[PDB]
Amino acid sequence: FYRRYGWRYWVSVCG
Amino acid sequence: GPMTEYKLVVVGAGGVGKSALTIQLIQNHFVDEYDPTIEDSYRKQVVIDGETSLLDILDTAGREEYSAMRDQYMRTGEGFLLVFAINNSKSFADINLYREQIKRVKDSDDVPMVLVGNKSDLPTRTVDTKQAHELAKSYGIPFIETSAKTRQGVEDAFYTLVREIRQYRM
Ligand SMILES: Nc1nc2c(ncn2[C@@H]2O[C@H](COP(=O)(O)OP(=O)(O)OP(=O)(O)O)[C@@H](O)[C@H]2O)c(=O)[nH]1
Ligand SMILES: [Mg+2]
Repeated sequence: FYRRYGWRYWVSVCG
Repeated sequence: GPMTEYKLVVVGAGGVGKSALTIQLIQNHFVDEYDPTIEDSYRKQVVIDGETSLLDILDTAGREEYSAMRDQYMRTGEGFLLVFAINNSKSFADINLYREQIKRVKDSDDVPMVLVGNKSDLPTRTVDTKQAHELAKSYGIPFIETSAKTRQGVEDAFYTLVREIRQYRM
């Protein structure tokens, strides 16, 4: 999972 | 033992390849573009030496205008990957300033750290391997040459940092 600076939520990056 | 969280922090001057190294470990992809970072977070469950571990990675800003954020991430961080680029001798000098600031804010001579010389795929370099090995040798920390482009040394750098944290916990 990844959360960029300023993002509210985490997104998938390992699928 | 249970799966524990390890708080890894990737530090170094702008453009040395901190994001490219993290992205390569997380999902095996090389980013050719330069997308300057302010402060990114990555979380991934991996197996290191047969032990399930949760890597919490903070990919930090190398741009000097974000220097004020360093004290907070250095206090919270558990282990540090000190990244410089082998074709950037100013980044090698800057990596020593990061090492010193980490020891000051954490107030400890033995914070878990791994010296990483990135962009080893490039045909020429301005920081010889002996210079970097000499610096890590004086501080008793591991030194690993990496290339986020070819994936050489990437897993080794992050997993050696986990092992350094495991010993520090004891
Ligand atoms: N040849 C080569 N290029 C690399 C390597 N690692 C990173 N780069 C390139 O260097 C540039 C900057 O890489 P980043 O990972 O974005 O740099 P950074 O240290 O995260 O930069 P900041 O976020 O501004 O601190 C990009 O164009 C990458 O493709 C590597 O090992 N080899
Ligand atoms: Mg970056």
